[PDB]
Amino acid sequence: FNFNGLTGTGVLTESNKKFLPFQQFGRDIADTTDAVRDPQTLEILDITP
Amino acid sequence: AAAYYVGYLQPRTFLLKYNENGTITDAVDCALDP
Ligand SMILES: *[C@@H]1O[C@H](CO)[C@@H](O)[C@H](O)[C@H]1NC(C)=O
Ligand SMILES: *[C@@H]1O[C@H](CO)[C@@H](O)[C@H](O)[C@H]1NC(C)=O
Repeated sequence: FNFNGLTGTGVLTESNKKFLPFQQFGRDIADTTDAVRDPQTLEILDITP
Repeated sequence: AAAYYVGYLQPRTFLLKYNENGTITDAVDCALDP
C-alpha cells in the first residue's frame, strides 16, 4: 500500500477508532503506524502484519 | 464585568495519559517534586 506517500505491507481491516478532524495516522507503543484514514472515502482502516 | 488570567510557559517534560478513545485525561509534571 501507498497511503498519501506512506508505503508499506500488510492486511487492511475495517476499524472502529474515531480520529479527530486534524488527524490522519495513528501509532502504537513501538511507534509504528497502526491505523490510517482513506483519503477518498474517509473511512478508517487498521493495518496488521 | 469579567476577569482574565495570564501565565507564562517554560520548557518542561510531561507524562500524559491517553484513554481508550484517544482523549488526554491525566498528566504528570516531572520537574515538580521528587
Ligand atoms: C473522492 O471521490 C469519492 C468518490 O469516489 C468521494 O466519496 C470523495 O469525497 C472524494 N474525495 C474526498 C476528499 O472527499
Ligand atoms: C470510548 O470508547 C468506548 C469503547 O472503546 C465507548 O464505549 C465509549 O462510548 C467511547 N467514548 C465516547 C464515544 O465518548
